[PDB]
Amino acid sequence: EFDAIKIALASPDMIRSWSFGEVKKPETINYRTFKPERDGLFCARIFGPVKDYECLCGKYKRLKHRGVICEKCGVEVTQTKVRRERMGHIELASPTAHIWFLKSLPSRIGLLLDMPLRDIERVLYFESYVVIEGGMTNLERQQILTEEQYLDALEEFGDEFDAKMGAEAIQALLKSMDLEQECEQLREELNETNSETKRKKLTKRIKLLEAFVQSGNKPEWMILTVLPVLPPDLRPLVPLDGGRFATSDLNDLYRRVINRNNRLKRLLDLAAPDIIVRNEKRMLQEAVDALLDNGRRGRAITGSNKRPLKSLADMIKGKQGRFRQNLLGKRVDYSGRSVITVGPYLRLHQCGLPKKMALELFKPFIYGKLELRGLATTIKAAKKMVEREEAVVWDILDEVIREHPVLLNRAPTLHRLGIQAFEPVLIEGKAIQLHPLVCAAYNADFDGDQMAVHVPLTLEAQLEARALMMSTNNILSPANGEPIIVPSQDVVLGLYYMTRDCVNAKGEGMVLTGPKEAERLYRSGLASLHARVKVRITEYEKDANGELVAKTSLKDTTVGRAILWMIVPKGLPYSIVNQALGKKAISKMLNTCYRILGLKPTVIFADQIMYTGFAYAARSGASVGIDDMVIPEKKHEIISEAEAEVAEIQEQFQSGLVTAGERYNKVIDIWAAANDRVSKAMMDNLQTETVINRDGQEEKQVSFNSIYMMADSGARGSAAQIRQLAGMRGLMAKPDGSIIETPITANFREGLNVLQYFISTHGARKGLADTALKTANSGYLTRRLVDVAQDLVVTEDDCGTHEGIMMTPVIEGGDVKEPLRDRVLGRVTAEDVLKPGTADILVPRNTLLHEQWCDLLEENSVDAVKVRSVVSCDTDFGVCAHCYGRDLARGHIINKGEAIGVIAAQSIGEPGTQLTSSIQVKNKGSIKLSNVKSVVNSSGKLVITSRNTELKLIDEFGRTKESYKVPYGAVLAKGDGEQVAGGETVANWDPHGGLPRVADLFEARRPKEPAILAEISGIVSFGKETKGKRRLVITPVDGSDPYEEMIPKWRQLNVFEGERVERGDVISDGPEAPHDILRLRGVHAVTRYIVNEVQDVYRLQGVKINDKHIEVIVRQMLRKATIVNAGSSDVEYSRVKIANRELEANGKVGATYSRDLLGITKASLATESFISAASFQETTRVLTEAAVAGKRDELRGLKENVIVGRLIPAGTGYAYHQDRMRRRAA
Amino acid sequence: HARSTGSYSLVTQQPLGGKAQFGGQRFGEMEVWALEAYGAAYTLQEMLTVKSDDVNGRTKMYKNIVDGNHQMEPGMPESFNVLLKEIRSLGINIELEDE
Amino acid sequence: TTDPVRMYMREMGTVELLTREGEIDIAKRIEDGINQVQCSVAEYPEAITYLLEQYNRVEAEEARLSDLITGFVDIDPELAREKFAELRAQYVVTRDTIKHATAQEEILKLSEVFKQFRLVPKQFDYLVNSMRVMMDRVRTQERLIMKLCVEQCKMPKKNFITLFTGNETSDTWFNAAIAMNKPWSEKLHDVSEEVHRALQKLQQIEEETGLTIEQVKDINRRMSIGEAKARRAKKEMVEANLRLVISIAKKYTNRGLQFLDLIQEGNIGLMKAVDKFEYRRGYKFSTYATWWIRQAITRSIADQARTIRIPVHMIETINKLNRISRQMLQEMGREPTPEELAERMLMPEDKIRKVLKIAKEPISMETPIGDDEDSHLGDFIEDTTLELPLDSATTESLRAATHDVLAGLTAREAKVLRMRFGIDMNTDYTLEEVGKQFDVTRERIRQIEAKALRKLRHPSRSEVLRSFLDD
DNA sequence: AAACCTTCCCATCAGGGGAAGGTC
DNA sequence: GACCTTCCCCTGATGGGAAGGTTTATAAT
Ligand SMILES: [Mg+2]
Ligand SMILES: [Zn+2]
Ligand SMILES: [Zn+2]
Repeated sequence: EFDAIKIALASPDMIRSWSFGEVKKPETINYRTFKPERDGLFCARIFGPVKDYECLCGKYKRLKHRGVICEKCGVEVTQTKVRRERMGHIELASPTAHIWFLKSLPSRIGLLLDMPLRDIERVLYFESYVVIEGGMTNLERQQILTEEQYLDALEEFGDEFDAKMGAEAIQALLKSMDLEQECEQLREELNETNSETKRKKLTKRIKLLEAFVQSGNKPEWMILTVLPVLPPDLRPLVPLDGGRFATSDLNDLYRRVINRNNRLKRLLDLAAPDIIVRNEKRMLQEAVDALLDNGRRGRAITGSNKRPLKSLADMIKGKQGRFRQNLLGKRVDYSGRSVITVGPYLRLHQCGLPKKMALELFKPFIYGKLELRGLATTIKAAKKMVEREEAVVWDILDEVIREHPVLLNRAPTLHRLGIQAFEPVLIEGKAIQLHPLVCAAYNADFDGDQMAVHVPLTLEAQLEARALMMSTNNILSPANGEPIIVPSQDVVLGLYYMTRDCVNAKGEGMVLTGPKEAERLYRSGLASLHARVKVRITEYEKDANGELVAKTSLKDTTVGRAILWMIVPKGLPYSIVNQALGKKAISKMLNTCYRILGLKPTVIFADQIMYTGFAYAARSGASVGIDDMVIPEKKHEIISEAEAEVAEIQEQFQSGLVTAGERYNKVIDIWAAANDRVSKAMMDNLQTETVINRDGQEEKQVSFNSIYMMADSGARGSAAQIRQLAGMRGLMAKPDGSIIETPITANFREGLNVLQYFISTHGARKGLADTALKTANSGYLTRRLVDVAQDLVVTEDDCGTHEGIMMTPVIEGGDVKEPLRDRVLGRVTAEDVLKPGTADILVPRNTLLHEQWCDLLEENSVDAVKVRSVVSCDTDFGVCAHCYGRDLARGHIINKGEAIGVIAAQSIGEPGTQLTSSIQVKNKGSIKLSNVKSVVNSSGKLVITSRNTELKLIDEFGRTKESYKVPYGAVLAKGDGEQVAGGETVANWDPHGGLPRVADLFEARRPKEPAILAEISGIVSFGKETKGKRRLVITPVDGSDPYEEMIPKWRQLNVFEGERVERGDVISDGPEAPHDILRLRGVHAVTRYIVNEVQDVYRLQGVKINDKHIEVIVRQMLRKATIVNAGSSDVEYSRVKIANRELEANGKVGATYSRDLLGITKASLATESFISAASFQETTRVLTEAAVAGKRDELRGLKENVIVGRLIPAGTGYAYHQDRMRRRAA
Repeated sequence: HARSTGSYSLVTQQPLGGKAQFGGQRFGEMEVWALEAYGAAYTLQEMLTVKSDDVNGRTKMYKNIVDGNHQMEPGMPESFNVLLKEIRSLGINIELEDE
Repeated sequence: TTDPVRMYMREMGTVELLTREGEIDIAKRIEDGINQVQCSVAEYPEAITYLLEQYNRVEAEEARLSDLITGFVDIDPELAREKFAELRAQYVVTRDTIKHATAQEEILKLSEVFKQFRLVPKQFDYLVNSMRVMMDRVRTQERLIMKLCVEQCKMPKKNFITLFTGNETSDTWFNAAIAMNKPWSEKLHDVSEEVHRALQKLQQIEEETGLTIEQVKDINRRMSIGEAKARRAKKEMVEANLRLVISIAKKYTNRGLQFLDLIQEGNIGLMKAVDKFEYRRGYKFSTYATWWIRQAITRSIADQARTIRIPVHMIETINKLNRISRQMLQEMGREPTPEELAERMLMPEDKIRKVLKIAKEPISMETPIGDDEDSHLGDFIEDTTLELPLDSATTESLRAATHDVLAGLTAREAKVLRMRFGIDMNTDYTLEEVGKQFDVTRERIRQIEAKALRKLRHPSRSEVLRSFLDD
């Protein structure tokens, strides 16, 4: 019924259009009848009837005579709901400016006349006159004057000279103004006069003029001649309990405006002086502005209450209220919540739902299904049947639940997995059963956490909860290909317990037929579980054309691993169950299962693993006691030794052999190096603790200490908590960071004393508060990310660019951090990649680089792959499937319609809640320098002269597995292209973050200590002496040489004077500015920079996210640009890129561009859709600006649609929008 | 607590989040994002169209659910019409265009 | 500063105060202006003809004696009978003696007895407006006769004023300019109908106002000057004593009304107290102005305080009840009994509870609810208007059940039922209404209805409908 | 806040009339 | 059978009352 939302200026007549009356008396419901008063703020005649299909007078009650205005009251008997649609207006006496068009930072009325704000504000307050349309006099057309200035001024020129004061003056000035002639004049002032000052406001004033004309709305409308009123149903006066009436602040403000306007008119007809009427006009302006926006003039308070009343604009913006708490997030029917618990017996696809909850939820289904089966006469009877809890209705509920998926949500929703669809399982009680394997994805515990349930209604929402949201369809996370479904504490512990072996278990070394007999041995109680028994096992392995071949044979194993083999699926070999089977092992086993047998097998495998784990981990005893913690009997000594090692340092400082900050480190180093002693005392005594006789020979093996198995399995206990458990727990520091020279010396088992607990208390408080107060930080980051992302969806099949970013492994310092295979897997090639020999084809132009091509390229020495990215893709208002990649809950190419923007924003936002000498080559190969200038000296060896110098290692393969940087003037012992031995020191010299970090990385903020860059090659040169800062000239080689710059002398340099330095060189040290990285390098360099830096902060701690996601943010950051020339053309990159290129296809000349770099919060500012901007950004501003321009929103995007309540143009909504938009506009 | 069809706020026709258990659950922005991540479109719509707003949507959906017909008839979220009022009651004129 | 209260608080520091000199000095100026405008009416025969009609109707029960006169400058009811025939001593000496030579120096003594009767401002303003309407009527004709010759016939303005100044009565000037043979002369015969007949509404005024067209202009010419004097004086008066209004208004802080609202509603009463003040009585102006200022503040409060406006009387009564409850806190020890103020007040007993029951104030829906959270009162407000869907379904089911059942009866009974009740039809019909177009009337239908309601009262055809009743 | 006064809207009372009832 | 007294419904009166309006004189900044 609509496909376009427009916003324009409200004209004083277009207002009288909507209004169904003129509120005159500042009244309400009467006082004694509670009935609306004539021409009041609730007048039934003006707005609408009180009752439904009934008049106020009470003469017309029947629904028959609907359209009629009873001459008694003038109230047309109709639906009382119309009192919500009924507008109104007020005939303001003196003109009044709209505050929004005067107070917003780009003051609309202000730069509409090029008149400074401090002047118009003086005119409004009636503290100065102003000339208007002088024509030919001693005064201009816009000029200010005071009392004595206006005194002897009308005598000079009575006619042709007009000068008003206040709102009348501003308005009439806007009326006689020519938004056409003035525009033609401002064109040349930008054309000839140089000096940006002449172009600062002009370049933005010409735009306001031309847009003010193109829209159509006139400038006189900047002054509200008629004030529209709000329907009484949007500001109800409704009564309440006890008789007290509850009203809105909008009323108080409206009543005020009406009172003061009435008073002004009464004065104007009562023949009052000017000192009174000019005060009334200002009071009126005050009331009106406080009604539209309260908090910009003086914050008019409310009545009996001291709190300031809420105005109109305040009912729109802010996280609270409309647009944020109403249109994007609302409460919903058919839902609930409860405390969640365990539920192992449940399958990975089902969840236990409390019975009574299901009854109340599916009430509407139950009623109908009952009245259908001949069990309830009518709907009302079915209600009583379920209200009585008759036996039949339970079976009816079981019939309606049957395959009807439901949705479960965990309170903080970081990623998409926060909402997952399960299959209802009716259960007794009131607790919600949840599947343990999903607790990881949900990131929930069973310590009292609550979850919410949602029941779909449409057959669609029931299918999407089965083929999109169902649990068993979401196994591997989209952020990283690693599965989000991995065994937790008890499961991994049971498995690790089974897959163990000591040496002398009851009956070890024998042989059995297979798993059946091994279990017959365990359960009977004849054999142990950890015996080293070797048996036969048939390991299926489909080979040679895809035909399953079962090769049976014997292997070395344990009685336990062979039993666990009964759960293992077919295709997987036995090598997966030959180890200690820790958490980090079970997970990779399941992963290989997934990408060997498929989804369907992996699901049942996971469920079986969970059941078996829990059972075995239970029956293994697997407890903890006071004796388990093994306090090293060496502790006492190890303590007192290092306790006396400071007694010499104390005298060293008492005499003067070491200063304070010198013996401080003398204590700190001996204490840190002594803590390893106490920590390793229990460690090497706990990793080999248990000692038993193998067949009769004493020997030590992997210990069986209850606390330790929980560590080697990764179940719960990490390593540090062990050093704290049995030994003393470290040294704490005050908030200063002053680590105290008084370490803890007692452990947790012995018990801490009063003194020692204080420093622990500070450490605890810092951790507690730093994690608690960080919630809003990560939330804010991901929120701005989703606001920069949403509109970005996968639409186009193939863009058609060979561009591709250049993917190379991270290899840095010592060893690789992430191989090339990962940052290339599942992506797409840009250009044909060949073998180390030229003119070959390892892979064609562009093809999905799935596991196969990964292995194939891994065989060759090709460590450099050209992969297409989202940062470079020929696509308008979207992306092409190839450039993105494949990553999803499946290894297939990204589908046409999934909104990659939102999923990427979540993929970055969820991991956010976790953050806060010489060189020695290792591997053997050949020294391969890179970008270094050298010179021979006395020693005959080589020395570096260029600050930047890379140290690669060309091995016998031809790849690079080493990369070290060496500063200026280094000691070299091989040279470039020289052979090296097993770790030869070829380098020597004299050496003389978190979430707030990634926030800056995305915001493109300018660094504190920037580093200048070069704009062209050629010898650099100095210039004029130290005046204020310093100078620096650029000397190009062949082309023009007009480039230069001023670099302060207080900032040291690094570049060489008489040396060629290409563009984008290190002209100084310090951090780097991304804006300067886009200009002198290009669009791929900057994205390659932001990704490499943002990946480091996440790489520090255990976080992994495919570069693809971050690439999408980078691409959204450069969607704007600046034009260099004009060309044949008459900002947004895509729009100009198509609009000028269509005429560039024509012989007409094109116009060049320059990518601009806008932060995630500065790019989310400018957007085609104004509604989506005013949704999260500064609504009050956005709307004012997009209103003077007459901007027109066609919504084309996600948030706008969810606002107007429409199928989002993505996914299931993208298919509907496909079929609609096809015939739409065509 | 749980709710299927309860009361509604007067100002904005949304399920009353009070009455301490008889009120409907809150479906904030992050939940909408999680829905946007999947292809689920009718789920999100029926969330913020039938189950909250749309004075006709609730009634039509309820009268359909009992007829064995699971089909929503999405309308216009009442909160958005109220937003149109609050914007148009100002010196701003907001409107809608073709079918 | 910014706030517009500062613009005003320092807008009065300009005009210096006025005490003991200012008051009595400029009040004389006020009266000296109204004296100029008063004698302007002294020569206006329409005022005499209008005074007779409103005078004799006083003795015929329409207009009160003290409602048309504030007194005579010459509360005594006996001073009337002695000035209703002694003033006519010049009535008939100048009117019927035009048969107008000695009728030029005998008009002042006839108008002298007209300035000893102070009329109430109510009729005085009607007299001023009468002279204004007469000026506008006379002038309409000039702005007609002028643009009919200048803007149409293209004649110089000076040749118009020269031939018009002095006559303004007859057509001796128009038809005399025809012999000038000027370029505009040959264009004066066409407009000889819009200027000749134009004097029918202009010259006739002379026989109504008994004065030449030009004298009617002289009177208003000086009257405007007088009224301007009065205005220019009163504005300065209120500017001087402005500070007094603020002094009084600062006694109402939390009166449900902003400060400037109060000071303005008080300035209105200041103006009113000025216009009705006589410097003759001697009593200073500060005593008199305070009454109107303070009352125009108090009653204004009573009218703009409550969002639900209440008649003034009730405000007074409620405040009195509050006062009595206040002055008795120290007597009873804590607070008076409910039925105690019934006697202390003049009003009866049972009206106390209602007067206090309606005295509630509306609470802002934005008042934050408990827990101090952003949750406000406007969030817990329900909606008891929309019927729940569980009943809408019952309605849509009963519709069909009744339809099928009624379609089970006869055709006659079917239409009769769908007629007597508003079933699938606009507005049900009464007895003879149905009989009007069913060919048998007044008891036929009364039998058909009972027969059908009985054929449905029987079971096996009502089970479906009967289930819809549950009590 | 009190004091005297006009307009309007109330929900009710003498008065008229159209017949109505009952008898010297 | 009339004549007198009686029994109920419209006109319009007109008592009652809530709701408004105008003044109030020591001076009062
Ligand atoms: Mg928890
Ligand atoms: Zn009516
Ligand atoms: Zn592409």
